[PDB]
Amino acid sequence: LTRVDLNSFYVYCKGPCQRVQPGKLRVQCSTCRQATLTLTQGPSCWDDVLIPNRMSGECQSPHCPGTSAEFFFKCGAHPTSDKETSVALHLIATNSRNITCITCTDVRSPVLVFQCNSRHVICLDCFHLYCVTRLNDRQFVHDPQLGYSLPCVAGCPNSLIKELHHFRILGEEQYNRYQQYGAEECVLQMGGVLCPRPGCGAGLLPEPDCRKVTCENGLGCGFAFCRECKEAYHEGECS
Amino acid sequence: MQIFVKTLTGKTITLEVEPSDTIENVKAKIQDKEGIPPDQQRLIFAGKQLEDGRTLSDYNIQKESTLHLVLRLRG
Amino acid sequence: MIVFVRFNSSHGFPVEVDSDTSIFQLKEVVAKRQGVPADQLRVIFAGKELRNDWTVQNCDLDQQSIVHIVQR
Ligand SMILES: [Zn+2]
Ligand SMILES: [Zn+2]
Ligand SMILES: [Zn+2]
Ligand SMILES: [Zn+2]
Ligand SMILES: [Zn+2]
Ligand SMILES: [Zn+2]
Repeated sequence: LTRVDLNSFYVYCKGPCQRVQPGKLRVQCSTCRQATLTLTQGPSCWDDVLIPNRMSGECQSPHCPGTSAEFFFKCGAHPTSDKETSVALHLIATNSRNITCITCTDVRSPVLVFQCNSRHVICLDCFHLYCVTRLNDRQFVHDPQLGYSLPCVAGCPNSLIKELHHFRILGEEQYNRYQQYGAEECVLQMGGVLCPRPGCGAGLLPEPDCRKVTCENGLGCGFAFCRECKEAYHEGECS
Repeated sequence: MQIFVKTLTGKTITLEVEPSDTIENVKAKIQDKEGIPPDQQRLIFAGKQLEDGRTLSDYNIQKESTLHLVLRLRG
Repeated sequence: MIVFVRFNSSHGFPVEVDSDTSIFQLKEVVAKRQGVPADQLRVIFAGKELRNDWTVQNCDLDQQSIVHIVQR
């Protein structure tokens, strides 16, 4: 697993690195969650390690009939425990061939490879700014299947980042803001409403027909408002 | 592992979960803490609505990460 | 360097090895610690059993990584 170069892979280390780091591919047994399973064959693509249960083996634990392999990643920047895992940022690759950043044209490493047809390559600096600026301007795209993402910076079709942990490049505070905005957008995409009472903003999913929306045990602020004008609930037409 | 469920008001609930716990499990836990019936709960991670059948590991939801909780109003 | 040894899901204790230490040598010290024969021990690391003749560095064992060792 270690010698596989599907050019090291990169994780987001939440601690103590708090950054994108070269990762280690490892594997446990998907049944007893112990790193005793031996792989039948090694993974050849990302799908082999990312798709659950895709690869098989034999858990060498005495009382375990585990056959399915569960791949996990660890930060390679320091010793990690057996369960001290990190999310794989599979779009990030060592820029071994010195591909120039689609945006700033500089050669940096590593880089993010957009899954557009052109496999557009962006340095992490530009990706960070691309993310920060698009976030602040509410330019992140909501996809009902994928979530709150960004396409290729070139704007290539069918290029929305699927692994949304890539937006870990936003740093902690902006990442949480991203998650917040995404959830808000999701609510609005599902035809819901954000509670308009100041210091609230609770995501609400009322009946599509309902005009009366009550921000109802400790979650809502109790404000009963009109869906349309967002003022205190009223009979008849708005204003 | 410890995860956080936050309403869009920033109201935060801590959950003890396993990466193998289903979204339906998460909701049951949310109900256990706050008393929100699971049918009213919609969990969102990074803008994607989490499906009851899937697990946290299905979404690569890490230790100390945050799910967003919004409410399905039925009244 | 140090290698962590998880012996049948037991808490990983450290084993100081050398770059050229064989897997069997590692099996020995573990066997001495666990009071078991070294022949009934298998060394699982990175989804592959490590063969007795392989050296620590050969197996791409990084400093303070973990190897599982099971029995029979
Ligand atoms: Zn790290
Ligand atoms: Zn097992
Ligand atoms: Zn750049
Ligand atoms: Zn592109
Ligand atoms: Zn409210
Ligand atoms: Zn109105």
